[PDB]
Amino acid sequence: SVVKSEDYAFPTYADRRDYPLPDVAHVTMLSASQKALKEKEKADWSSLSRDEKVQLYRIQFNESFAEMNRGTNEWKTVVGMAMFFIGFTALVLIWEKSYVYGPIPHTFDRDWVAMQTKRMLDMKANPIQGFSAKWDYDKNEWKK
Amino acid sequence: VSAKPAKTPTSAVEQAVGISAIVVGFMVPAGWVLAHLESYKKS
Amino acid sequence: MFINRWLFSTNHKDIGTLYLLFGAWAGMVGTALSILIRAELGQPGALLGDDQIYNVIVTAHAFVMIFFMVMPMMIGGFGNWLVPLMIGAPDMAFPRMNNMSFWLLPPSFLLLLASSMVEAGAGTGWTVYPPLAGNLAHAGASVDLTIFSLHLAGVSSILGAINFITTIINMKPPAMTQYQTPLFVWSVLITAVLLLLSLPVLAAGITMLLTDRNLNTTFFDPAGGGDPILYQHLFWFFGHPEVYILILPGFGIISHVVTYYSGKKEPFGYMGMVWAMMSIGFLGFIVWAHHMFTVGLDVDTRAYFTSATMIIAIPTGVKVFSWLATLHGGNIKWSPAMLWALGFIFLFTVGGLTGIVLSNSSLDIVLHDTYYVVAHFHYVLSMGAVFAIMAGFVHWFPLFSGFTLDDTWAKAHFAIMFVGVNMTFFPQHFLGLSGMPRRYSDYPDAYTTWNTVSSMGSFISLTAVLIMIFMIWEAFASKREVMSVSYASTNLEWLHGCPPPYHTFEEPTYVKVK
Amino acid sequence: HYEEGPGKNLPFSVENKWRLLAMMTVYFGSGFAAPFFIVRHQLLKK
Amino acid sequence: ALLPKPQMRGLLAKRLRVHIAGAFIVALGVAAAYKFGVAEPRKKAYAEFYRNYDSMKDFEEMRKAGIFQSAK
Amino acid sequence: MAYPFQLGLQDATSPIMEELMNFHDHTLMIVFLISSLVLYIISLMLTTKLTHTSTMDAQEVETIWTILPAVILIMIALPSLRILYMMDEINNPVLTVKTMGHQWYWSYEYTDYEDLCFDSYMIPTNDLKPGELRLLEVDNRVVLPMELPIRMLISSEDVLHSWAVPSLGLKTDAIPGRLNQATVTSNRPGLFYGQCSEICGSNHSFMPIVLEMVPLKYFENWSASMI
Amino acid sequence: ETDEEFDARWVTYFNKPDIDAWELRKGMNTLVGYDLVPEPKIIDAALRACRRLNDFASAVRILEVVKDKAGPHKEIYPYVIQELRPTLNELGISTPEELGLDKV
Amino acid sequence: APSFHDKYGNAILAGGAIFCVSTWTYTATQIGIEWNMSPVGRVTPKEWR
Amino acid sequence: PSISNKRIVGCICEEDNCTVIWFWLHKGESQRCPNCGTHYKLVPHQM
Ligand code: HEA
Ligand code: HEA
Ligand code: CUA
Ligand SMILES: [Cu+2]
Ligand SMILES: [Mg+2]
Ligand code: NA
Ligand SMILES: [Zn+2]
Repeated sequence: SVVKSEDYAFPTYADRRDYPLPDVAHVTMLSASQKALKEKEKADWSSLSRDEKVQLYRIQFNESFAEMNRGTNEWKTVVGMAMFFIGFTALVLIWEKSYVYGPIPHTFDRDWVAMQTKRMLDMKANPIQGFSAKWDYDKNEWKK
Repeated sequence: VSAKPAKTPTSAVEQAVGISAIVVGFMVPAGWVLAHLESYKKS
Repeated sequence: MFINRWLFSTNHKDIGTLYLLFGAWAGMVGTALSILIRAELGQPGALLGDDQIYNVIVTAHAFVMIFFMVMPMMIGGFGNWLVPLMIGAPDMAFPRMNNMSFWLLPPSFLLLLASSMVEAGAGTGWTVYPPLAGNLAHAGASVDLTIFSLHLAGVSSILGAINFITTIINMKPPAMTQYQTPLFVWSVLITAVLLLLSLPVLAAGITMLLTDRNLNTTFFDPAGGGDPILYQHLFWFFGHPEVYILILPGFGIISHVVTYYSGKKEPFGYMGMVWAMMSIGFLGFIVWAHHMFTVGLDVDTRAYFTSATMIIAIPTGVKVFSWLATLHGGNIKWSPAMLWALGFIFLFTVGGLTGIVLSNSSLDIVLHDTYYVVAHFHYVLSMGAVFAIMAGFVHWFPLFSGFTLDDTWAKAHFAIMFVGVNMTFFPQHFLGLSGMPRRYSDYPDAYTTWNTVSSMGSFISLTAVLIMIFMIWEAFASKREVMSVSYASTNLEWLHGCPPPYHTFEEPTYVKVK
Repeated sequence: HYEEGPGKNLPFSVENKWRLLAMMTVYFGSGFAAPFFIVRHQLLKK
Repeated sequence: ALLPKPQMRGLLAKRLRVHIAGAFIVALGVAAAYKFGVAEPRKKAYAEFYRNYDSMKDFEEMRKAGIFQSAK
Repeated sequence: MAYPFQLGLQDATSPIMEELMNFHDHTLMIVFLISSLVLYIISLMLTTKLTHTSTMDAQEVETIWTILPAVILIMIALPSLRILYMMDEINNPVLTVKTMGHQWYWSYEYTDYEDLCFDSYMIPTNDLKPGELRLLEVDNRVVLPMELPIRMLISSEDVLHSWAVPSLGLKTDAIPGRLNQATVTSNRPGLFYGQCSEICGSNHSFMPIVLEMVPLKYFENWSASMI
Repeated sequence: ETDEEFDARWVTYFNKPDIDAWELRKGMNTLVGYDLVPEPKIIDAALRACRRLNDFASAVRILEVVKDKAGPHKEIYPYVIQELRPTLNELGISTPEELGLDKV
Repeated sequence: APSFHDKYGNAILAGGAIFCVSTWTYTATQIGIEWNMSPVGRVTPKEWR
Repeated sequence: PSISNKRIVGCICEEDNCTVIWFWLHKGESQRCPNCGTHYKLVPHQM
């Protein structure tokens, strides 16, 4: 049952379109019906039907090139468990916001934000394009 | 690299308790330290 | 028996496995340190009180994951695991010295941890700029332990570099010349050359700093004739060669990953790649004053150094163009190592190009010591060399251990890591352009929002590293061995089997007669 | 002679999955939890 | 009926030729998009700001409230 | 002087740093062009169906591959040196101001004539006047005039500070034993903010620099009535 | 280079009578790496070489490596099979669309 | 053979997508943190001395 | 020559080449480098 330890040293089967004809057959040991199949291979070809053709292809090499490169759907599961784990990270953010952090500084209050925004607009903080360029100084309201 | 199948199988439930054990073992000392720093500041 | 294998080791594979273990340990240490640093910049506050301990944490982050994650894992682990296996050598030329370098690493880690342990703390940044690191602003035993940690890491890196150079040049088959080795061997050739031609300046500068702190000299005290810009010159003369140490075996790993899974028997423009890498290793020594465009240099010096910075910019572009042209019409198979490689190419490209934006001295006048710099190098290091090392580890983990990682779990790890590190390091461009300086525990309100966004992105990356342990546990939860390896003819390291035995190349390789 | 094979070129025990999970989680958790203990000790010291 | 001979030598080369032409025109389009969006709008903002500008009236407009420490 | 969701640079007052913005926009063109180019190539040639794994020719594309990045970097570097050699011209210093970076605070010296120096501390958060800012307020502001080339001569006592204002495009490292000369020109009056850009210990995040620039008649009425 | 001497040396290589499956195997493996869907005379030579030592399976793999090299456009293989058709009814070989190898 | 992906891809898109959008609008809106939103447009500035 | 019945054989089979074609060679009949055509026969009589 156990193959000898020089399995890497022996020529091994491989299925890819870069290397479409591998050096070794897929099924190395042949059964007696497959021995009769091989001597029927030695005979003429035009007297041989479709079902032993497809079983001949399946016992010589592993699978056909049209369906080995089909679209397997693992990217769906990958992105699904991805956003599942961004969700678990969000739960970590819930816990770490509830327990670890203390209060925000008092400058984040709405009245303090209003007075400091009035200060920014009063001293013309970067008033060309950055912040005070959206505030009209005539109508005293934001630009619309 | 083509891989042989698993000599020991792994079902869903032991994977689930393994990832749960890993996350709780990683987060219980870190969350133990970060859960309370008022005691470490001697406040 | 256990001590005679894992403590008294004299073969490169076991020693390299021990670098994988120690580098993974230091990677989780620095990951936790980064979790703290992003942990109180999510909400503006003195969560740790004084920011002296914050600078201690930042310095610990920088030191442990520069000298204790990336250099051990990359240089030691991948060199000791791959360089004898690619070139056909049975072992290294000096195995006991390699073992001494490896076993010198954990005392350096211990002294760095003890440097963080002392109540003054070595909170002085990755650069050790005196006399903030002197005996008046940091009056304690901590930064002396930091200096001795750097001594031990530098001596270990120098011994490893000596062994690497002599085992590439001398331990090679006879009719194989220097231009038939794989490109990772060239990467560690120029890398070990730059280690051995950079680390003596660092060792001399930190010996000078130790003598300034303790033996009352005045190399860096201007009150006795010194100059701190001498330390800046010496430190960055070491440092940018050390920067290209941190990036060049990443280039070698990325080149092997890109030419492997694409089906290419030969990477495109091998002589061009080799010329570009020697050009980087030759131009790395004349560029260092780009770190000192705000110190007060002469304007002709600054013009020369930005010109030489564009001259070091061109061969990196040659390398990235040769990568995109060795992808040329290949049978691409979407292993996760290609996902790491594409992430490397795009994000290292944008980080390096923001470096080119920072290269011009006139703009570097206003964009110095801001988070634009942090975004540039955190792109390049923190995900270029990082995705190169996960590409290498995920690729060679069947070779290293024997079992395989799950492809779905590894691609999910790539997705969670990609989203996390991009969310962490994208908005700090706008933070640095707005004018937020580095090494700040607390910021004004206007820099809040991007900070908060980046901080929670760091938590996403935290989830990523959890999956790392899980999927490697999944390998040892499955014991699924390999059938075989594709493209085994053009790579010698895969050809002794997964994993290779203790004594490989008992009878060495046979070379073509010609 | 030394022992070579899958899992036998590692210092840690491989054959039991659950003790491997326990030892890897305590090893990586100790590595993760070391700087937290360092920063809490400098918080306690000052 | 009968099918003619199709293109059969080096179609990936023709694909990369028409696509590097497309890459060049989309790089120029991205650069011109950033141009027309930001760059001369910024210089136009500077030009519209500075030509109808004086320091004295702007100074008086700031110092009505009393933000400055050098005027009371 | 920052504002929330700011993506670009701090808006212009000095001509030197608005020319820096023009060069910054030009190199932003360059990085957008080549990043979109490598993005299009990456999203393109990973999305093909054909294969070609032959021993292809090598030495037939290197002439463009060598000269074209050199051409892009030389059109990058021509405005670089063009504006680099314009911040160091023949100075006409109407005013000289020294600063010296004390242990987590600053000092400013106006002693061209009638010696004047002061030490600038920080307003604490719990001592804030309503409407002011956090981590960006100083009791004793730095007063400069407009339309004039003014020099800053910087130094420090022990640790390496850095006098930095990004809105005016000035950043020079305060080093002991070495005073550095940095020119400044302003075209608008106002209050322009900056912070320390070199680490200086256990309060490194807690020194701001504020530049109040006013006309000159208030300089006689201010410096004549300060000491 | 030119294509006439290329195709001439390839049809010289395949049509020799001392071929074996390993030799034609490595020849097809080094022929598939070109940026080129191979002309039907090459496919005649490869099919006769595959016929000379009694293999169905490699011949069907030749037909489907003509298939997947066509890319998105599928006007190649109808012309290819109308140029291959005399060998198809004198050899008894089967196209991959007819014995059930195109389907998943 | 029916693999994991052939229906569980749609299953984990549905579950992970709705779970991620639910917990992220919960952590973006329902907590009560201060995002330091831009005061442009809609908020009013109030006079300070 | 060999001492075992298995050896590394590298083929730099055309002059001034990047890649050496590495393959195991076993006792018995001589098989070639898998892309060029240089034969290789192992003789295990060298101690
Ligand atoms: C591996 C890490 C790494 C790498 C590769 C680089 C690469 C580069 N770095 Fe950087 N750098 C750091 C790590 C790195 N750096 C660190 C860690 C610091 C700060 C240390 C501290 O904190 O004090 C730093 C700091 C730093 C500064 C100082 C900023 C400051 O502190 O004020 C500067 C400015 O000159 C700079 C420049 C560059 C340049 C110009 C490159 C270039 O080599 C990048 C080239 C890369 C490319 C990918 C080129 C893109 C080209 C193409 C895509 C082809 C097309 C091109 C054309 C058509 C022209 N680096
Ligand atoms: C190796 C270099 C490196 C790396 C990877 C990182 C990674 C990160 N860095 Fe770091 N950083 C620096 C080097 C690095 N940094 C330096 C040199 C400084 C300046 C120091 C100074 O001030 O002088 C700095 C500064 C720095 C600051 C400055 C603090 C301040 O200005 O106030 C911040 C905060 O935003 C930060 C954040 C991060 C984050 C969030 C990551 C994240 O990318 C972290 C996530 C990374 C991982 C999770 C790695 C993966 C690890 C594993 C998978 C485990 C290993 C196991 C295997 C590989 C099998 N860094
Ligand atoms: Cu002064 Cu930092
Ligand atoms: Cu540098
Ligand atoms: Mg600086
Ligand atoms: Na904080
Ligand atoms: Zn050969």
